[PDB]
Amino acid sequence: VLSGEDKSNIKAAWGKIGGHGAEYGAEALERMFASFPTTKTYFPHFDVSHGSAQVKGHGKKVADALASAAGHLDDLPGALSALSDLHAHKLRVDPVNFKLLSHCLLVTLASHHPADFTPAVHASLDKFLASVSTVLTSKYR
Amino acid sequence: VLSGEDKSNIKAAWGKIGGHGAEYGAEALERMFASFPTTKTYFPHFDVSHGSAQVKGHGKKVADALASAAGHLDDLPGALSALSDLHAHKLRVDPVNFKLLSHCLLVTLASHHPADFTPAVHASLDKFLASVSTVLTSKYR
Amino acid sequence: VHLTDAEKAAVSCLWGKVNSDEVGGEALGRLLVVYPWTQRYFDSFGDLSSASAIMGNAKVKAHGKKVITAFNDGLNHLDSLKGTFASLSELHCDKLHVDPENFRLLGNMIVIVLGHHLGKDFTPAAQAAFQKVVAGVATALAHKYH
Amino acid sequence: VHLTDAEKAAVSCLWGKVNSDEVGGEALGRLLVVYPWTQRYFDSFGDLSSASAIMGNAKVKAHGKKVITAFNDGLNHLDSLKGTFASLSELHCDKLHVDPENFRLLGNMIVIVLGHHLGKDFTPAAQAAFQKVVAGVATALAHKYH
Ligand code: HEM
Ligand code: HEM
Ligand code: HEM
Ligand code: HEM
Repeated sequence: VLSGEDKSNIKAAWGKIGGHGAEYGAEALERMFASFPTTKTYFPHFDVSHGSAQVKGHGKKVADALASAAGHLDDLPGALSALSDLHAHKLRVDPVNFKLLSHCLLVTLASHHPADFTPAVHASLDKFLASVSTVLTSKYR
Repeated sequence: VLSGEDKSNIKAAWGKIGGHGAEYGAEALERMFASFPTTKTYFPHFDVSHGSAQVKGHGKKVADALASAAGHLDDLPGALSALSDLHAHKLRVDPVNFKLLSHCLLVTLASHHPADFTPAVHASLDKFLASVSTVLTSKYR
Repeated sequence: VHLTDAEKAAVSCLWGKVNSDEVGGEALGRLLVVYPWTQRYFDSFGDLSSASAIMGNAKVKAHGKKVITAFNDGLNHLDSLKGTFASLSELHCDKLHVDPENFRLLGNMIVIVLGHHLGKDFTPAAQAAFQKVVAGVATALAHKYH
Repeated sequence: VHLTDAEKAAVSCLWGKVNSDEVGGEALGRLLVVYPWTQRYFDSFGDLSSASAIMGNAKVKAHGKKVITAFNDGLNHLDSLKGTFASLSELHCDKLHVDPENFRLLGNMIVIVLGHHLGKDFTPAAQAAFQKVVAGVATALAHKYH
């Protein structure tokens, strides 16, 4: 869908996040590894332990890509088409991990920001993580 | 995200089928209901026995709908637009079920086109549905 | 499922530290707001118009308790994760026609509610404890299939 | 997961018709063709470029029989099934790093291929009769993932 409310909540809650998005992107990644130890396969160069500078470093990127993306809500392909190629062709990521990542990505915002994390936003968000996950999943099908 | 030589094969492979089109869907549905029983409950009114005017009845229009799709791939949302919300808010069909059907429709097509069911073709068809099933479910979220 | 003695340790204090009522209701109502197509098994709760009503619906709430109370049954039965749901894998597939993927989906919703309600106390580790916990029940709910 | 011979034997009977080999290298090549992100962990494997490449790859063809021999090892031990794919499960987790969903995705290739080989001899009552068994293999290689 991606209608009015979505944009409101999608943009309106990605601010409550402010400069925290990257520690959040860090926290989400780290969550994945504990709950899904397979997600660790795509990251064997990284030092995967809790406070790691790579995960932190990488969290900042997965913050930015999204923060940018959460902006250009009207063209979600093209802001993310820097990243389709990489995940889809150059990384041969498995489509299933975006389900995994975006879940972790949310749990974190729920935990760090309950008052905001209302079903409606929660709902506008998953509708949007899926949109990203969608585009990334684009380039091999 | 399909193409560019994918439409050729879709059409190409969808080429063999012709008048045999309607009948396929019909049996695929049976397969579903055999393979994935709970799918049945979307058809409480249908008689689900091996032979059915009722499943041959809806099936043909299943088969049409795709056959229509195979002729308008530059926008299939726009075509499948009728069936689009019909499945979303009227019928409330579970997304997990569409991949369920694809699989069964594909098991159908390969019983019937042993010499045309090739990996390039098979893939070009998994795609076909993927986009269709995807386009179809665009009115949930 | 395997949970290290350290792992059932955290399962226990957290689920203790946490009401346990609104989780189910807050968990449930989220499912049908997040994934609305799942309300098709609930048209006798009447008004599932919007997130508001959805959350504020005594039968959404009352079933929520119902789910967890039995979602708790498994927390106190971890290894024996089967027979609990002996019946109940039965309803949810045979008398109510549920899609077993949706057991995960509710599973994943409970996981998010446990971290809504705990905030900083939900470790990626503590989270990973419950993920097996969720998966176990979720898997144990969609087992009836012959 | 077991069945009245009525369908439980159709399998034992229907697998008898088919080569348990030209099917494996058939279903695995296809796995790699329809889901092409699957060629990761296939880099000791060589040219997979075009469906004709993949199809005509004597590694894929080679691995065909193995994945099948195992599949057979199930086919005999239809009950055991979790404690017999025990060895490959740790191997498909902690050294090949497979994601548990592609077992189902291979399974599906085995079924699509099984009626590619058999056309009409294969029918819903017999088709799904195999599904139960494919879907039981996917759930047997993915038990040790945790
Ligand atoms: C939707 C959420 C995701 C977004 C927005 C995203 C996007 C990105 C971005 C921005 C980068 C770094 C580019 C740079 O270094 O400048 C990256 C790299 C990478 N991503 Fe993702 N990605 C996502 C999910 C995933 C998932 C689920 C996986 C699988 C576990 C994954 C695997 C990787 C890998 C292996 C790299 C290369 C790491 C490196 O740069 O050394 N990503 N992705
Ligand atoms: C590409 C896949 C699909 C196609 C081409 C398709 C096609 C159609 C069409 C054309 C109609 C209404 C046409 C008429 O007036 O008779 C319809 C409705 C319906 N579809 Fe879908 N559909 C698809 C997916 C699914 C799936 C996955 C399910 C399983 C839940 C499903 C179940 C139904 C049901 C129960 C109806 C209403 C039944 C009835 O009219 O008696 N469909 N579909
Ligand atoms: C996986 C954890 C789940 C648990 C612990 C659980 C628990 C329950 C319980 C305790 C009941 C009441 C039946 C009784 O009184 O015995 C019930 C019924 C029901 N459940 Fe679930 N359930 C789960 C998953 C699901 C899922 C995934 C759905 C999907 C929509 C669902 C939908 C329903 C529906 C429609 C009823 C009928 C209740 C009514 O009369 O409105 N449940 N379940
Ligand atoms: C679904 C049924 C499957 C069965 C029965 C199976 C079985 C096997 C067997 C028997 C071996 C080698 C054992 C040996 O001869 O030492 C093996 C290795 C391997 N498996 Fe599978 N597997 C299955 C699915 C998959 C899937 C879906 C993938 C990934 C998409 C996969 C990836 C691999 C890889 C990359 C190897 C290479 C290691 C070697 O050279 O032995 N398997 N598997």
